[PDB]
Amino acid sequence: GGYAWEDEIKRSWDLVKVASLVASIVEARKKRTAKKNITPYQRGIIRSLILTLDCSEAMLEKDLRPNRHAMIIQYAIDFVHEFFDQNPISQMGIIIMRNGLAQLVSQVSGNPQDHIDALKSIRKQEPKGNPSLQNALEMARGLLLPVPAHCTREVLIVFGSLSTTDPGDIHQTIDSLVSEKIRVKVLGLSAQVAICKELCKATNYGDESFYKILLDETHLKELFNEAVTPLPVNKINKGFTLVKMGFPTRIFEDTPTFCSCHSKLVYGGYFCPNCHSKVCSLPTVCPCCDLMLILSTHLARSYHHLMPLKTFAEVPTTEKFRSEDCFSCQSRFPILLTSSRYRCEDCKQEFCVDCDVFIHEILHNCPGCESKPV
Amino acid sequence: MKFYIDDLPVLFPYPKIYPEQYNYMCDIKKTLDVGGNSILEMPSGTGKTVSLLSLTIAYQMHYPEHRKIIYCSRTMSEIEKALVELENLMDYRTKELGYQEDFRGLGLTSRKNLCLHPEVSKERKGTVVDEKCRRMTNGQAKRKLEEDPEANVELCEYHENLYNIEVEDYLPKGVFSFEKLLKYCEEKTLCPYFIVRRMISLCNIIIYSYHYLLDPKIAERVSNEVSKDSIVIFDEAHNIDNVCIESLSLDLTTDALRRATRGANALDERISEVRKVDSQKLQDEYEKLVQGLHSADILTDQEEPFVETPVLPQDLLTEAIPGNIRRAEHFVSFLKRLIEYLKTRMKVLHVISETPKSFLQHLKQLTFIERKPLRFCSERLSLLVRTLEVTEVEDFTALKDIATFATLISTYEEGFLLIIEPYEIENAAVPNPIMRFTCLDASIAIKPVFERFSSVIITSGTISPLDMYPRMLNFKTVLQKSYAMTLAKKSFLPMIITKGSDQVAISSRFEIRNDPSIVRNYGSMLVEFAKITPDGMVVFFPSYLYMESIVSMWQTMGILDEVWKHKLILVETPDAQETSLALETYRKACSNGRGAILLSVARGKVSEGIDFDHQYGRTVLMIGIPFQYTESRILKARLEFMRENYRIRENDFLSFDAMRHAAQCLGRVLRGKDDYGVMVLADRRFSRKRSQLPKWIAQGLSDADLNLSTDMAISNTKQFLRTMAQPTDPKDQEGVSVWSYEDLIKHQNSRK
Ligand code: SF4
Ligand SMILES: [Zn+2]
Ligand SMILES: [Zn+2]
Ligand SMILES: [Zn+2]
Ligand SMILES: [Zn+2]
Repeated sequence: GGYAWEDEIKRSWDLVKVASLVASIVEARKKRTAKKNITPYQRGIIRSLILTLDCSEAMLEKDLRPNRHAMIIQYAIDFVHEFFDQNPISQMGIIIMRNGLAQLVSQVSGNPQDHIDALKSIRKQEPKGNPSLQNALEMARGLLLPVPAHCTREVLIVFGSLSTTDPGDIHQTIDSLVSEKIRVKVLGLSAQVAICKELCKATNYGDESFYKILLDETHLKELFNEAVTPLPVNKINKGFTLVKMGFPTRIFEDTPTFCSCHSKLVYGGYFCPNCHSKVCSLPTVCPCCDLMLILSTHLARSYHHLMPLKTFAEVPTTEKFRSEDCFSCQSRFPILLTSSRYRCEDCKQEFCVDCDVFIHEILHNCPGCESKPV
Repeated sequence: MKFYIDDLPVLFPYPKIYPEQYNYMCDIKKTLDVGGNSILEMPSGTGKTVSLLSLTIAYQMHYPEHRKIIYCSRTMSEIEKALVELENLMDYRTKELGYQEDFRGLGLTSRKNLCLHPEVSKERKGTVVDEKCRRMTNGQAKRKLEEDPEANVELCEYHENLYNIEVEDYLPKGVFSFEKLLKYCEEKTLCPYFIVRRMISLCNIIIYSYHYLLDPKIAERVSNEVSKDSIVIFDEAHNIDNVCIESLSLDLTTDALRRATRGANALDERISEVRKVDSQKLQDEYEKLVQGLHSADILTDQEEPFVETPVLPQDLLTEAIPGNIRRAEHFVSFLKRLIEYLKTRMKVLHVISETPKSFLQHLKQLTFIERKPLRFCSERLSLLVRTLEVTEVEDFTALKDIATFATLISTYEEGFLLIIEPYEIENAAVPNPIMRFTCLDASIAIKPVFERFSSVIITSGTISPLDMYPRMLNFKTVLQKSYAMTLAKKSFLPMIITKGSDQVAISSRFEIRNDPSIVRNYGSMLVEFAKITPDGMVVFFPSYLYMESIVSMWQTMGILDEVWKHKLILVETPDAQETSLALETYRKACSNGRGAILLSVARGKVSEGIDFDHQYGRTVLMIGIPFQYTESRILKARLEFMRENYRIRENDFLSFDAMRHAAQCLGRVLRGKDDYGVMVLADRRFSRKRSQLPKWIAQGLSDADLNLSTDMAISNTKQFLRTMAQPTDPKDQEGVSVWSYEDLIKHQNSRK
């Protein structure tokens, strides 16, 4: 019955004792394979999202620095800034779950600043109580009722608890959501929840990829970011129509004038082309004729979602190459036996690794393709 | 899919197939072709029932023999599950083959589960249901009605309506589950109980429980209808020894003997009343008895004996009645003095263990009852009761136990033992003597099955070790093997906790059940796991008494209050209906996301067939090894018998008996390879029992998890649950854990 002391000494120093360039590429080659599958899927550019955040006792855990509540709210502020930047003509609503009740903190509106203020205020209150998905879903269902049929009704839920207390039958609410064509995305924190999986599956035409559980703080930012892009529409769900909106013309007046939206004096504003009323900022629904007012820039922000740039396929080192320098940035390609050239099939022009990421992430037009004359 | 074996085309009802199922199916076919018995153990996470039905049903439909299939389960709930799986296959086969082939599949259960009579189906016990149904279907009412229409005796419309149609037209071709069978019979006013029983001989596959195959009381009638060359499947047979033992066991109490005397006096009074007015019936029965006819000859096929045969059919004497009990009055006197002898033997002051031979000798001394008349006691009583017009048999019910005791004790002498204890319950103010007739050898009840049938398949999810079962039950197997599931990513996390967060050893030993340190450690473990378990958490206790005591202590200590915050508490109860209601509520809470925790007994009704797949079962908390009660006369005698005969050590069998129940509960949480859960065995004694677990469970149990703590186990559970929630990469499992049709063909080509 001897103890571990008498056996031997650990001898930690014994543990430690004293192609690579190809490895760095094959990983790049494999990663390009994942993104090679890109098709012009139809997407609903006009969105109506109801952001539901969990603020309960389970959100007081110390898993995420400093705590789940602070980080989720902190990421929520980031989400609003990114969402409206890439979805200018969409609207957002914010709900929170506290004391087994759903609390409205932001009405559906197209003004990003209003949502930011509400989120910042929520950052102070200490979360407590039990969550209630049914209360949140019912409130989200009501908030999305006064929305046009051409918009995409979506609900993003950040769930942190493993249990839910509801006053009624959750399955009935799930059935109502499907009838109302609302789409629900759930970002869990700890583990899968049976009701959440059913909600995400039955509500998304059986797809099970809309219920995501993070594995670290780095992944959580990726999960939040992925929700900014518009969600592809289902084939059998047809709501095609024409929406009447106008393009106002900016003015520059010498004296201040009252705004028809806030009844506040503002120097400059955009004049509606249907009733001549002035609005401080865009894009917003005109306060008089209920006609959406937007600029041409807002529409152009969503063209890349309808005509995605086809992926760039690697070029094997067996074949010869056209030029020693990048077409767009003329960055000399290191010789390294492997190649770093990325070619666009449409124009067959070599691109460096740096541009390829930039062209497909910041820009949305291939420099070579535009230069090429038909 | 539709793949090919050496010469047998089999239609699988799914587009994909696991590697284990194909290997399992291949082995079963070889056993059937070569003939003999086999013991196949397959993980619970892989479809077993579908694989068995697919191959076996394909086997009969192709080969010229067209051998029938006999499926044996342990509970009625499993019968419905198999039938639903059975319906799935035939529906797929019908769609693929373009026609509904001639196939009949029915389940067999008691009247209580198949009685549609508005007044007879509202009983709380099956014995009363059988008596009432027999009264309306024995034929006495029909004969009396024919002679005199004015007779007030009633009939059963469901039973009567069957006579109009032929047996072959009772049900349409196909498979009829219990849910479907009741609906079809209700719409046409027919009796499902009589439909199935008269239709067993015409069923390609017949499904019933082990009691209908091992218990001689109900096995003889069903066994006579099934074929002799049929395929026999034993599903979930890891506790078949218990079923065999209880088939030939009996318990007698002072109340039973007291009630028996009342019945005996009533029979004597009834005989006198019949003698005065109608003596011809007695003479007619006596004349037939003198000739040498037995219950089979006199009784019509429509009626059944009052006392079910308690011994195997092969052990029944074929000679005439000895003569001492030939007449009604003489038999009553013979029956009465037998009861008196039993009563005086219950006045002992110490436990007495005696063999049947010694009991008979003492009986032959104090009184003058020989062995041979006792063997005919049950047979003679049924004839007497039949001829006495006993329409109400409430008083004579107690005499059935006495008749059973006489036949059992006078028939078997080896492998049986009689225990007389002055204290049925040691914690009682007044002694309550009890007499127990016990069967020690479990192979006696199963011996006829292994000889009558050529091929038998023994399959289960946690049948290990496979060598013990041939040792315990006297049979030999052509092949016995256990499969290891080829899962790409681990789906079940088996762990063993030997101490609490305080590092104090934890055990469920009965003598320290009321221990503040042990109770608190288990309660903290229960609370901590409920914090992280998403949907469902099942907890199994070694015994109901331990659960009752420990739960009460938790309530006083306030531990239950913390659990109530995160999950609803459902507790198994002695009442079967209440426990069933708890299961429905437990499942409802898991489905709706409220979260629930179920407290049950490892050797209870929940563990013997109820499965917690997917959300219902995510964490299994085994509180201690489910050891039996060591200080039990029944168990000690059985242990000695096995040690002397089969050379099985008492400790080894006790460990084997407890581990099989623990593993049984562990395997009720995985259905497919996408199901996941955490299995924690909370006892210091599980640490050295890793080799005793099923192979597929031992493989998943890592060395670092042999002895963990509550805090350490919780950390692993949190990490494991988080990992299992991530989207699985399809390429990691395309052809290593799940096979398509092309992948299966590759396997066949490579092997060949
Ligand atoms: S014949 Fe059938 S329905 Fe009628 S009492 Fe008997 S079991 Fe019940
Ligand atoms: Zn304004
Ligand atoms: Zn306007
Ligand atoms: Zn470049
Ligand atoms: Zn290009």
